[PDB]
Amino acid sequence: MLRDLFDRAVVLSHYIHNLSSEMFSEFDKRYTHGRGFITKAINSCHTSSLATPEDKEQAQQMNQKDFLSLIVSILRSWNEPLYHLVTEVRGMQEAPEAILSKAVEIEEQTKRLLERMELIVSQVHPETKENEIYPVWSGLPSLQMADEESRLSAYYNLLHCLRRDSHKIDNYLKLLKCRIIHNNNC
Amino acid sequence: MLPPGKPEIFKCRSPNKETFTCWWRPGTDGGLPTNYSLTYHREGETLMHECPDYITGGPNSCHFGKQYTSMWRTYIMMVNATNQMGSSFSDELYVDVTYIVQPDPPLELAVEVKQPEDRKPYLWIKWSPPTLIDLKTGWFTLLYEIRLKPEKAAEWEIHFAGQQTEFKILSLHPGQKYLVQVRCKPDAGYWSAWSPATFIQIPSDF
Ligand SMILES: [Cl-]
Ligand code: NA
Ligand code: NA
Ligand code: NA
Repeated sequence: MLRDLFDRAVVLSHYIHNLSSEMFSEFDKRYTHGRGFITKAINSCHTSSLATPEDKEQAQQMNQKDFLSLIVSILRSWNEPLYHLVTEVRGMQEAPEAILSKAVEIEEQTKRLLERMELIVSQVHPETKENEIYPVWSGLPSLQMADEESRLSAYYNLLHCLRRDSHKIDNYLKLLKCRIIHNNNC
Repeated sequence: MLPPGKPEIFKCRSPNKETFTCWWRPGTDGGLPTNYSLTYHREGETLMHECPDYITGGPNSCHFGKQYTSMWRTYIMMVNATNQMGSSFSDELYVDVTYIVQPDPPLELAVEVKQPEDRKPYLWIKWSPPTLIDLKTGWFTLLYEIRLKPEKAAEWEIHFAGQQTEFKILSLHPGQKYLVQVRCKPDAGYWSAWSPATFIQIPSDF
């Protein structure tokens, strides 16, 4: 039953984006406010190499099956950095409690969203290609660096990229909900 | 005799995630400028562009139409002020269209009293999304808030309406006139301004 899955997918996605957003802010206000970290954030996202729609018209031009697989690849691709984000932060001596609680919730909710999406794929395209080809993140040594300025900016990009991708996923789900269930008459 | 002061890009906004506009202001304490030039590039590009439209957003503004606007891609932008004596550049401004979204106010706010049979009467509020937002494709998502108050009350009553375009308010004082406004935000972004007020007299026999 599509309508219940989508509703729940979009509740999760919007919640995840909201948390990524507040996490990035809180990290910024209390670690990077004073510096040019934003200028170092440019082009730094492990998913940028995927072919993603950048506007409503590209979104519309995109085959539905491919669009869904795209959301799946993006989410699969974030399992790994979210895991190390939580691990690294939790392992700190005096770890920022508001930042850590978001990261943990995002980590858990991302998994659940991926299940709802998997359920959606196998309902809407039941004879699908069963092939992972998501982009690899391999930024763990930079989170682990001892040069504190370099560390803070690896983190900054990670949170900056998480805020973007969580937004994007959320928006793409809304497009697909409207197209699949409502023929674009939401 | 003086070249221009250092100008500032102080505001960008997108009404609907399809276009956006930026505004700058002349620096104070420098010469009068006779020209401005806004240039930018986007993340992952090198290629430098000019503002594509200096007219549409009015004075000291750059407007990016649909063919120049995209989400999830930083714009790195700068404005220069020039006169015959010299020139001055703004700080670079980093902008993601994704985070400057603020819709215009909802439209056609209409209000009515409804007194049905042997069931509580209600105020029934109706409105429409701003024009030029695409809700139908799921590109855009809007949430709405209503406020209302009689003249001279110290506080507004606020009612969250989520994604609905109509709403029901039960407990109102019979005989009181209320001012009603509506506003809206994107699922992510900033609230619009409040719509203009409509006024409603709640009758005596309520
Ligand atoms: Cl706001
Ligand atoms: Na605009
Ligand atoms: Na202008
Ligand atoms: Na565009």
